[PDB]
Amino acid sequence: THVQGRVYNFLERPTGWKCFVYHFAVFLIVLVCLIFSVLSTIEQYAALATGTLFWMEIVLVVFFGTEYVVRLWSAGCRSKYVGLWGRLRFARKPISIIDLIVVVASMVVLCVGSKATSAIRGIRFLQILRMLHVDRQGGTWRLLGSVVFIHRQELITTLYIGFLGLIFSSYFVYLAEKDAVNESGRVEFGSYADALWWGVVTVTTIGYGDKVPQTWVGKTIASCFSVFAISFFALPAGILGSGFALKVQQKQRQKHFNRQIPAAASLIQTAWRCYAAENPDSSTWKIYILREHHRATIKVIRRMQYFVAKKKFQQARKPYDVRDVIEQYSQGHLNLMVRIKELQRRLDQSIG
Amino acid sequence: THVQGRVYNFLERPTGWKCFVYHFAVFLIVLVCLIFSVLSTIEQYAALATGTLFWMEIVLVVFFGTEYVVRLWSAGCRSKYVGLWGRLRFARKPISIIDLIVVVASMVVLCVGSKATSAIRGIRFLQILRMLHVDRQGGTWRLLGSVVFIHRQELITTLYIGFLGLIFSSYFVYLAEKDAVNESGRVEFGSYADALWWGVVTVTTIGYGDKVPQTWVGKTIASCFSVFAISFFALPAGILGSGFALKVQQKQRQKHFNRQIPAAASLIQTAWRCYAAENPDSSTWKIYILREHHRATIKVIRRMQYFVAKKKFQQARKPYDVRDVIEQYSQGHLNLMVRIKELQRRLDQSIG
Amino acid sequence: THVQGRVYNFLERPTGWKCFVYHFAVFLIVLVCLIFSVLSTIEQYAALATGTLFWMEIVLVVFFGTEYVVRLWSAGCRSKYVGLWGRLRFARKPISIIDLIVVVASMVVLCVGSKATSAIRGIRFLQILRMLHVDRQGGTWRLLGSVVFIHRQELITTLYIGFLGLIFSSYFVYLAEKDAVNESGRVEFGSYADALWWGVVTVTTIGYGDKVPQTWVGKTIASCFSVFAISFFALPAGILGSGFALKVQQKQRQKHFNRQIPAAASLIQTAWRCYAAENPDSSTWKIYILREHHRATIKVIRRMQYFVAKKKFQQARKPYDVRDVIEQYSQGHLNLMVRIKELQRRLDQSIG
Amino acid sequence: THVQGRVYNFLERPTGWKCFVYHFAVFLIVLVCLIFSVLSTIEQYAALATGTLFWMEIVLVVFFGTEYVVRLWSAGCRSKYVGLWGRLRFARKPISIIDLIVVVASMVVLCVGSKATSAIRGIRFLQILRMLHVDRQGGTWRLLGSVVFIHRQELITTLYIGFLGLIFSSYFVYLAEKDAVNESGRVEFGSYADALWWGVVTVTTIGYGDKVPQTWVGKTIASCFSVFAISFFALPAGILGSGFALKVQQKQRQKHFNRQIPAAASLIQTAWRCYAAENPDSSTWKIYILREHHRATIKVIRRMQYFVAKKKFQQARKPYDVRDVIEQYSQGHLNLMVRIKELQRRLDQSIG
Amino acid sequence: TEEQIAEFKEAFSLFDKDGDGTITTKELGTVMRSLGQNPTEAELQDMINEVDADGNGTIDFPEFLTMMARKMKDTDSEEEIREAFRVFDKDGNGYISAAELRHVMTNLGEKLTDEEVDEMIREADIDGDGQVNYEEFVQMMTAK
Amino acid sequence: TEEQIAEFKEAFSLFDKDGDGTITTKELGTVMRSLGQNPTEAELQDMINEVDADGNGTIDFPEFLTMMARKMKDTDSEEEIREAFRVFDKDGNGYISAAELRHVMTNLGEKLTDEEVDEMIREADIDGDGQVNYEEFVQMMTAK
Amino acid sequence: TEEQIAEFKEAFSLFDKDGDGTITTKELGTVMRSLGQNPTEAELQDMINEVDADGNGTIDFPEFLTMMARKMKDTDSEEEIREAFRVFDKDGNGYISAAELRHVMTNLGEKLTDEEVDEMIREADIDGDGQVNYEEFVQMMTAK
Amino acid sequence: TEEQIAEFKEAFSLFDKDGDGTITTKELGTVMRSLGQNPTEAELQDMINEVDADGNGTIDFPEFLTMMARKMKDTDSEEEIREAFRVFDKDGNGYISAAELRHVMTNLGEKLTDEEVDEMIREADIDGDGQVNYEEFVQMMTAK
Ligand SMILES: [Ca+2]
Ligand SMILES: [Ca+2]
Ligand SMILES: [Ca+2]
Ligand SMILES: [Ca+2]
Ligand SMILES: [Ca+2]
Ligand SMILES: [Ca+2]
Ligand SMILES: [Ca+2]
Ligand SMILES: [Ca+2]
Repeated sequence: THVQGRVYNFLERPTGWKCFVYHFAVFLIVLVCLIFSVLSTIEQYAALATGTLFWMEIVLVVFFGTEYVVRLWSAGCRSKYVGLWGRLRFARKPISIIDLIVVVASMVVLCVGSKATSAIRGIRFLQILRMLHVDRQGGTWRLLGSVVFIHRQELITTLYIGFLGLIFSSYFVYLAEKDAVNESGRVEFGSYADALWWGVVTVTTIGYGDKVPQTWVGKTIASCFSVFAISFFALPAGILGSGFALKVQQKQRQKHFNRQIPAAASLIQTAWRCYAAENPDSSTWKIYILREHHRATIKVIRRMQYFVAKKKFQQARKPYDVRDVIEQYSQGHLNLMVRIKELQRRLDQSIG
Repeated sequence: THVQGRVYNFLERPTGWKCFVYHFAVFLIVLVCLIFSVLSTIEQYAALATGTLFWMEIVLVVFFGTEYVVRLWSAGCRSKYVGLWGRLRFARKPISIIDLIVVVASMVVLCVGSKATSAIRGIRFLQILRMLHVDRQGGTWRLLGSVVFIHRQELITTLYIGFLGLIFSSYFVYLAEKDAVNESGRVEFGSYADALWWGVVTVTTIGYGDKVPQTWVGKTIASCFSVFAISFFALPAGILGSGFALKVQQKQRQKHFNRQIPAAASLIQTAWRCYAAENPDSSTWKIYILREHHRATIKVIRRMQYFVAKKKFQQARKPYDVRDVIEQYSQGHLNLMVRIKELQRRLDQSIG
Repeated sequence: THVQGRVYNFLERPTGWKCFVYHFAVFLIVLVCLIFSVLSTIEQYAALATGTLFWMEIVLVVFFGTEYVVRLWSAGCRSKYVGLWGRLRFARKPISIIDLIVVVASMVVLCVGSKATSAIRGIRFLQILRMLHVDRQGGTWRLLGSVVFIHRQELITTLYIGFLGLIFSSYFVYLAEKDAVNESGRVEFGSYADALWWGVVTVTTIGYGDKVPQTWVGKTIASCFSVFAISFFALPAGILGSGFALKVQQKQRQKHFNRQIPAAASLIQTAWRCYAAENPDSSTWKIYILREHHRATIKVIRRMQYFVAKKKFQQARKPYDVRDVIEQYSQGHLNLMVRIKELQRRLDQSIG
Repeated sequence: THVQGRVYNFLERPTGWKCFVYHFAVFLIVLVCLIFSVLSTIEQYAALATGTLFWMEIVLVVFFGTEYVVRLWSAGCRSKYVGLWGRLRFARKPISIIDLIVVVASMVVLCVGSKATSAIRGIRFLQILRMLHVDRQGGTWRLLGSVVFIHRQELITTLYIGFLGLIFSSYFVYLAEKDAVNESGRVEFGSYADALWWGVVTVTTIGYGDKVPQTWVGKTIASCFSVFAISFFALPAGILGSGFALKVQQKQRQKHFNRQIPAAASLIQTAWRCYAAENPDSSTWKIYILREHHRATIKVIRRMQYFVAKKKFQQARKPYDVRDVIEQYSQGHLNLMVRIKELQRRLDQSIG
Repeated sequence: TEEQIAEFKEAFSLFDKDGDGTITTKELGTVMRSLGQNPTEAELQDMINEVDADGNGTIDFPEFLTMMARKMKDTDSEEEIREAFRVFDKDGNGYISAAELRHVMTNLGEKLTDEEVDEMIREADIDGDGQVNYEEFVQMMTAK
Repeated sequence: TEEQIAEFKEAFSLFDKDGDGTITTKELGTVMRSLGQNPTEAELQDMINEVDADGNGTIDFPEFLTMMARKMKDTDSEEEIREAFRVFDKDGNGYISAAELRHVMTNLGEKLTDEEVDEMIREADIDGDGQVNYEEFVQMMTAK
Repeated sequence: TEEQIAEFKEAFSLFDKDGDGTITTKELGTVMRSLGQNPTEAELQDMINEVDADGNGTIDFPEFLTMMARKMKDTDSEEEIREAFRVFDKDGNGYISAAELRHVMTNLGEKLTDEEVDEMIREADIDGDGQVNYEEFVQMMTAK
Repeated sequence: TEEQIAEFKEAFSLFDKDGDGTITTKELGTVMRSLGQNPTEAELQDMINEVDADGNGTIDFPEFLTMMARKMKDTDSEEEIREAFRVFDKDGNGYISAAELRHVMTNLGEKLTDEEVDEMIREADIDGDGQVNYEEFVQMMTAK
């Protein structure tokens, strides 16, 4: 039972300095395969590529097929993937779909191309997808999707504004110069589509230099538009950057992992209690020591306790904030005032 | 009375998954109309566009006219737009002005062009404004205007600095090379306006490559200016980005919506009380239980209470900050010290 | 005495909506003068410019000379500029130096050019400096200089790194291709200076397209360098942007202006007291009611009080921070514990 | 013993205004040497450079050799570099390796080139490394490496995403146009490598303009890719910028340097105590006043005290945070409640 | 306004029974309890510290006049009071349930009584269940 | 549901022995100690302030019904309770040691007793040392 | 300076009546009340904790000398004290109303008395209502 | 290590005089005062809450063993203790004044005594005034 867990932590959850090297080696192998896919197009180094890349594709199909058949077992180690339908639920994960696709399709193409043809025409693209075969847990995509999902409103606003400005400025430009001939004998803004091409080239601060306005009106429009709008299509870079920076700033204000054990234990306890009460023949009633008109009050106290425990738990996972202090002080001052009141009552009892 | 509210929440305040689809469909229709406005300029696909876009303009005029006549009624649901003058106050909203303009003007142009002419020359621009017909409540523009209004000083500073540097560097360049011939037979910086063109092209990091200095002095000036000033005209992107990021950071530190109900109720109560006191025959005086020299002190206590309630309310809408804690602690310690003092006085009374 | 203050608040400290318009008008006049300085270079609209700009220069010299002679009086309103040497200390301020320079130099050039010559050759640059004549108090430059002075270390680091990378990559490029001919008959990287030109053009993401490497080694070096280093020379934009954003975030956490009056009054009082004690015949000794061996302890208590008051004041100007809370709580708990201890002592006295 | 410390603070730890000037002079000398290395390539100013730079290299070898021999002594001032093996451990520091390399190699090349040859071919690169001879303590590299090490995850994510998008879009482009001829007679995307060149030129917003797609499919792909991905390869600029800004924001919330002396003294004291206890014949046992069954409890109390002191110290170096307040309040309220409980017990004793 | 200043001076004299040129929390609590209100020791400070612009903790005659003279009938006050209704509004259509209004007004915050509420409603537009346009309220209570 | 509302009204009446239309911390502490629980003065407020959505500090009948009717068997509750197991899991393989479970459940937080724990284990899948798949627990306790 | 160090040592001896090599808040409060000042228990700590650079809570002879020797007549002190006038200045023209000055000085912060204030004004430039150039004050009180 | 675990169990038994499987602040304060230390009520919690990794507030046998077994002789401990010397170093040349060391060690923090300090110095390198290389200290106290 240890073999499976070890191999799974080796293939799926990489940690240490004896598996990072293996993954880096696999990645470098994929990179070499890509590079040899590149040279297949060079007219000079053609005949060598079509053979070396073919043999590399063979060996890589073997390697990845074996690794996948294995990872369909290590993943069988876990408990949510156990069983036949379990492993089926593992091959449903996106990355597994991708891996199966790539492996089987490479096999098919290769065995169909045995006898520079459509074989390579397709392998040139198959060898590209394997670049996704490096990140297993998919932390990168998760992080990016989350940070984008938090800032959806601002990005929508920015893109809308930029696209609107692009449309309007491009049409105005096209209107200002649809007949002014280039320095050479070639009218440039013959259409509106070419104008939109120029606009998308400009607004992103690329400037290929193929389309440049001629009439001074067009130059004025271009100057104003470049001054105004480029600070929009290049803005999302600042939003996501600052978002990543702030979210990293959070990661240094996380509570000690030990500081959330009691909350979780209490949550589990109360959640079980709220279920064992539905069975009146249970033994949980032994905590209060037959009783007929007292069942409902207990049944509701259990629910209140479950809700407050869930709140205290979901609060013990977020970082330190001002709500923590502004609630803790109130709680402590409440306790202290209650103590003073009790002492006052006892002293008035004694004197009186 | 429910029909109007439902249709209004359907057209003006979109929520759910059964109206987002309708709005996305309208937007895609507008996009297809735009695309067919584009192909009207292509010399190849000309005769098809001038007909398909014409019929699409007809049907879209019908659709948007009907939708507007409806939205002038759903908006009649509300209470600040009710009545004739009310609905008039609704057609005054900017977006409504735009919508009426577009609809009626499309109708006019179309019915005037019946018998590739000025008709299309104008529709090519009319079909552009409808891109504004997607965002109803105008949240995007509100957000952007607010975040710009907070950072007005910094943006003014940056733009001023950048424009000054542009002017100076462009003039210095023009001075350094007004006679050096291009590699080809065409003097480039024949004027000062061309120099400013080059400057606006450079400072925004576009670089069309049409105007490039020749003399080494000009190259030195260009190097220094590009190194120094581009970090100014591309700076506002960072300011607004970080501002959006921080303002989003605020949205996760908002007090529970329930935590501001009592403040609002107290504000309303005290504000009414400060008005019912102006009527000495009112019944609000029954809260103190004829009285001649006591009216003024009450009339001023009411004002003090109104002001403090308004303060406590306007404070119950901003997010959690350090003022909250630094005031709450003072209040609680004040209460506690008062309690201790009362107990000390009572005990000195008892012993003495 | 009110005329001078009014005119000074009108010219130096603009506020409201009846002077912003005047300043905007002056700025637009300067802009029109600049624009007519531009058209002086256009070969088409030459003879008109050399006359209209000449007359505009005359009238603007008159206007600005009068305004300066006035502002040398309104500034005489204040107390740190009063008197002859005072006003002299006002004409020392940088902006005043600039204004005098521009005015007198325009006068000189104009009266020397009466009988398209060096006159205009110099006025073309004189009309540029007046763009600095818009911001009076110099808040923009102050803000920018401060925010740069806070982040000196990071900017120095970034510029050093970028310059080093530029040097190295440019030399490597020059080494990789010093003989590969262009597509046309013109060797490009004939020197090292041209290589540095290409490097400064690339690293700032401009890309004029005049110099592009040819040999694949150069293309590899260029790809790596563009991927790595451009995130350095374009980095300062992010630093200063986020700095401005954060500093604006501070401006919404400033203590109420009324919350620093008592601190200032106490500072002034104690600072005067520490001076009136140096005069033993003074009357400040009447606060303790001859005394020979008690002078020194008082003389030192005064110094301690002055220092603590200065600290409490300099703390009452910075925004709310965590030091405020972490000190206020300690102070309050100290007071409360002292009170409890006093009560305990009194009760032990009574019982005992 | 003061001479060595003074010279070391002069060469290694610069402070004041009488050594910054010396370092700036050395840097300007290195810059002049670089500039004269540049002009060695210009065909016009060739014969002058090969002599002036040669003599400057001689004098600079002398200067830097002497300065290094000295700095191998001033560094002998300190205590971790003292002795022969000590100084050897100083010449191991990277910057010292660089300095020795440069000096000795310049000497070798120069004395080998005495009788525009390989001599200059190598000196042209040797004079480049000395740009690293300006920053002694290496604070810049330390800062940059740290701030990058904090944000490793985000940068890895961004680079991976950008590289993947680059690969895919470049291949799609190459597929869309591998036969469309340029406006001139030269097929552009003859290969896949040229496509990757175009992709790396575009994605970094340079746009040399040498390779521009032709077929409308390629233009669509280019528009979408430029709109989407450039916000990734230009994103790291925002991350590191905001990180630097926030880290600078920290530098204004550091505890007073005096506020960490007692913590350090206590740490040192307890750490020594935990060592003198291992020697039962020591005198530290005199702090408890033979004892046989009491050794272990003390030996463990010492360890507990050492750990808590180390915690309190490592906490007295980080800036002010919310953990400080949320712990201080708990501690103070605990003390106060204990005091109230003691008073209650004593009063119940007295009354009872 | 002479008469206005003199009347506010009479009011200040009625507030400050003690002979002095200021007002402290003690005198204000005294005059409050003189009417039978039983306030706390924190709401008094909340009242005071929002009237003086010197942080002195006590009210001087000029600050008291600045406050009493502050026209509370403007656009900012109207906007704030209008915004504080929309918390009690479902669908934001500017219509509150008369019963919901009565409940939320009698039961929360500074509790009114039956007579006061019954008077506040009778002086507004009450069509049926709901239809209590609070625009009428905000306009009747912000007309000086 | 008529019967549901009437039963919750009977429960509310049993809670609020005092004649009123609300529930305060005093009545809740009374009914708690009536069973022999000996609670503190802070956990009572923690219970109360998490049930009322008005900040009023007291529970009204509508808020009490909103709470009691809140279906606590959904995906959010299931996810939270599942996440709170993985703190007690080494290697995250979804297997807890029966002995480790017994200890962490009996000794921490709200302490259960021997009988309750011995009942909770006997109603799950116990193969051997470990192999206590808590997925079975989360599915048996989140099936309504 | 020998005489300076010896005089400061005599002062330290006068402060620390207790036989020791330090000064605590108790001795300072004792010597304060010995003159009839009646200070609090927090301003004493505020005095102390701003003189010692060791966080020790007590003052040693070297820290006391570092403080007493600190030249408080420099550009930073002058700038701070000058800035603390502009709060009492309308129009920022560097002119304070003699009456406004008297009031703000007698009534706020550490309250002076009639004699001290009347002496402070008589030693400055008083032209008429206002015209009290506080530059003269800041220069007369920052000349060592 | 069997003998190690058994000796630590004997130590735990000596600590927990009460019959139980844990240690509370009461027992630790008792065993502390049993030696005549007179600790506070906060330093006890500071000791305890830094030894248990469960937030339970009490120490169990496994946590106590995890702590006692933690090798405090490593590179992190050596680095921290070395860094805590450079606060007492002028010019950072790694040389402390023997007199300055004696003073700062006897007078601050947990006060040592004459004998302990005189022993700590006699077991190091003392050349003359200063020259007390604290590298020798950090190496003699971090060699296990
Ligand atoms: Ca009074
Ligand atoms: Ca006051
Ligand atoms: Ca009740
Ligand atoms: Ca309620
Ligand atoms: Ca003493
Ligand atoms: Ca001290
Ligand atoms: Ca025990
Ligand atoms: Ca524990």
